[PDB]
Amino acid sequence: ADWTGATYQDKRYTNKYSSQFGGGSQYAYFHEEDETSFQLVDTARTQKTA
Amino acid sequence: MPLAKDLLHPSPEEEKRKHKKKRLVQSPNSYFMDVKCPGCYKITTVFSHAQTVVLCVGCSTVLCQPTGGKARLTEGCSFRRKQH
Amino acid sequence: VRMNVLADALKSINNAEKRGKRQVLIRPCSKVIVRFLTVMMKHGYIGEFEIIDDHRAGKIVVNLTGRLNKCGVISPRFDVQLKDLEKWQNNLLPSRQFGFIVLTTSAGIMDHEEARRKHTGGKILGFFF
Amino acid sequence: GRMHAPGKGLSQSALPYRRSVPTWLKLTSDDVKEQIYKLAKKGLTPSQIGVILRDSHGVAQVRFVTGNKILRILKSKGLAPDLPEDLYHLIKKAVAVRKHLERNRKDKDAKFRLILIESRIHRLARYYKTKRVLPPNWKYESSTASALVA
Amino acid sequence: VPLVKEKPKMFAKGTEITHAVVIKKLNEILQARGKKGTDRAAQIELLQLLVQIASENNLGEGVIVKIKFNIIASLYDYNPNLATYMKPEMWQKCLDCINELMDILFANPNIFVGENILEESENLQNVDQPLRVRGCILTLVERMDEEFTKIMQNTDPHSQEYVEHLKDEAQVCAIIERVQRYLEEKGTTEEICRVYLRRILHTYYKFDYKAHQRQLTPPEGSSKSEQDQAENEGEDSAVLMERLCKYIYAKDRTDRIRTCAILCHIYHHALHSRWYQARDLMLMSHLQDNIQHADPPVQILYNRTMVQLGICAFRQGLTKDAHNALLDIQSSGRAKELLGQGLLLRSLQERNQEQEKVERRRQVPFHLHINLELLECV
Amino acid sequence: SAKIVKPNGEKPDEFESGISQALLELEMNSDLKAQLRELNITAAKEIEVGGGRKAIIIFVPVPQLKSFQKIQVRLVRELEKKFSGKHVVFIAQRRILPKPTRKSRTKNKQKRPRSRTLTAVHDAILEDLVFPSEIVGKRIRVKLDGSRLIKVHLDKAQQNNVEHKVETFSGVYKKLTGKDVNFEFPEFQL
Repeated sequence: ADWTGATYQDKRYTNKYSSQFGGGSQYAYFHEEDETSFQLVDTARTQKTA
Repeated sequence: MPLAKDLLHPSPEEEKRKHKKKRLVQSPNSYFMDVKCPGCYKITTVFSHAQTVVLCVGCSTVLCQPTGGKARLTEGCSFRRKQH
Repeated sequence: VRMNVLADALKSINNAEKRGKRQVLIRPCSKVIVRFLTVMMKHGYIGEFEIIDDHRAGKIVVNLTGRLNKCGVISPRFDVQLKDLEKWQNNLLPSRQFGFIVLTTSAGIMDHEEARRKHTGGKILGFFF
Repeated sequence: GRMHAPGKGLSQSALPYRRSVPTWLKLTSDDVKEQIYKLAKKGLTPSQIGVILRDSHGVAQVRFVTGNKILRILKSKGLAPDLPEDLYHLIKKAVAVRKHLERNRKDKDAKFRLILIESRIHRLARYYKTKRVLPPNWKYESSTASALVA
Repeated sequence: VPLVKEKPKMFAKGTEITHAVVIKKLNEILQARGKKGTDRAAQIELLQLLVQIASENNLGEGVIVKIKFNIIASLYDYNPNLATYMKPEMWQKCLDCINELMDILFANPNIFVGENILEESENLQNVDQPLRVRGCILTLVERMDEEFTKIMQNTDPHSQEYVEHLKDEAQVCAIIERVQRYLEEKGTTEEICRVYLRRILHTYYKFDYKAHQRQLTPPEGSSKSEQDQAENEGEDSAVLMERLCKYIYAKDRTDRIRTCAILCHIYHHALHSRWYQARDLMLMSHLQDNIQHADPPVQILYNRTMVQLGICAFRQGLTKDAHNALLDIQSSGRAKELLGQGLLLRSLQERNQEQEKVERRRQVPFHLHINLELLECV
Repeated sequence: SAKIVKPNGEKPDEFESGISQALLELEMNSDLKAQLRELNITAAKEIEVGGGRKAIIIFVPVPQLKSFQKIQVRLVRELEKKFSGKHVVFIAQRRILPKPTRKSRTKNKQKRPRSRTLTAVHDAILEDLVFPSEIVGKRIRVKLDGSRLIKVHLDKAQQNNVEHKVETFSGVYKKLTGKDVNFEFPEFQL
């Protein structure tokens, strides 16, 4: 499970884990909430050394 | 004033930083927001200046706090406008 | 309050023209102000003007030139009967030759020069020159 | 500006030009109505009602998801109160002032402020009563103030 | 002198303590909840003193249940920041108030409790009708598990305090069992499937040493007590897991609860060396294609289940299938993040503080970690 | 039907009948019928532009107008190809009233509502033509010849929905009112 999309960018591995029957959706969870609306309000004085 | 300035078409925020009823068209300076933290796993929608405590149905039972203007949220992100 | 809208309006465009400006903002937009400025535009004292729309009452913006010297209001609104006319226009105008007293009649809002050809008296509103 | 203070000030709400839905929303006209009726049972008065919808529910206002105001909806049922909350809140204040005034007769400041709030009732009453929203025989007195606020 | 200093008496000396006056006072206190200027310590004490007065006057158990619900809900509201944990002194008082609420609710089978009861349907007084109390034990226990999870995200993993707060996990597991039995008799199928998921969530990672001890002693010959047999009829964690999961698969209307249940079921088979069952459930699910669109906490559960499948294949000597299952996770260089066990310090330089504060809340507690050195060694 | 689905508008007329027949046919067809629910028109009309092209007009009873606004794009897309070579727009028809303050005689019949007034209708008509932009602003300019040109500031999203209809919408309004309008997209969006 790669939330960053970085691990499978190589076209050689895109089909390595494709099921012969086509992956059914009966056990697939679909998130209906648009996570693009959630902003962590950093009450912004958090700091790190240069 | 340079005494010749345009007033038909104003700058995006250098002549829309003015008071909201001194603009050409009256706009609010407030917005909604779509939330959905964890303490209460539901897609809630809340107004920016809450004015009242917004309750939660999860483990938590508080989300907001009404101050003297906008409203201090909490430890839950959930942000959008959207559009307005 | 803002008892009379038209009376507050003209003083802005009067003040603005003196300082040297060519765009203004006048509110809150009465229909009465529109037909006034229409007549005042034909003769040539001001240019084309843009009516901004709001639900509240609107706002109007004007483009103007130095041709105008002063437009005033006369309030409260007296009647004229086309023999009272000559007495009014003497006091209110710099000359017989030019200057335009405005008024409203049942035949609509117009200058005094037009009203005399329709045989219509009515209620006087303002003037300009 | 202010009608019994010398002050002047702006803090008025300003509505957008638009007025669609806007798009993003739910609870068809009918859904909003039953959402309201529950609140009025609990003693939430029309001003409070619109707040508690606007803050935590998806409405912008209940005038663009209905063709009526918040008050007219309640009035069509017959469940509206017999006097406006505006009048009620004036009378509600002035009784406590009169209590404090009986407990302390040397608070001339309170006595002064009572004259304002008193006269402001009578002016408001003369709006409604001419418009046939109150009986044309109703008056404001100490006795009628006591009973009508309870 | 001015009277001092009895705590401000909730009722005047001479108001008769009627059920309607207690509900009116409860609603006055509840209308004070969440307001910017109320003390929250006083709100809990004022509700506890209202319990004492309700028990001194036997004013109907429906009122006692309604005020206990409001106490537990005010104990969660004590912390105004949903992202911080509860203090231990308030946590214990919450577990106590939940046990006392369950004791009263088990004594009285006649009471119906739920979200689906409107406030206008609150039968608090009529003995001839089912008592209907608006309050949901499930959403309070789901919130108890969220507060426990936050304690175990904010205590240090290497301090003795972690072992102390882990003792309370047994009380949490017992409360969830009490609430399971109660909802099997009275609950809706959508509340039952949610409690079954919470009971699964505290059992799927625990290795059943009792089932293993029962396999290490075959019953060759010593005679003791039929009483020691009734306490040995403790239903196997495996049979309980299979029953609860099969009920979810047959009754669940949500693809989420089903997806969490199948992943916990596969993890529990994999933990118990039952590789064939864990493999055949994983393949039958087709989650490999679909998990990319599931929520990140379900992706963390899937990644932990895939590591546990690789470790299960390794324990069965299937070195090739173990290597294949672990290859993508370890070759990423991001295994700690993909498993929800922390952030890598080398990525701290590239992220927004708000995203970091959301990723920190998505971390699993340390007692749910799979050692990264064990993963890399395997 | 196909001829009596245009009442108060005169049932016979060739072009209007040929619209109705294939219109209701689509609604009756099983290809789409899960969002089409056997509504009818009340008239129709075809009007040109100075762009050298024709465009069709669809009137509705107006309480039914609301339901048309539901689908409105899918439906119009299908009928853009089915009646092709012309542009397609919905509009609504009102029974506009003279004033009792006097343009025709009153009998103290009723008050005259201010949604049944003239000016409110000419505002409402504009709202439908460019409905998917959800009009952001309105401005007007007045000419030295006493003419008026009506600027309309539209939303800066949903641009290409209206951008190939942009001129042809203006010619519609001309025929209904008698007025000249222009459409613009503004400098900035708030």
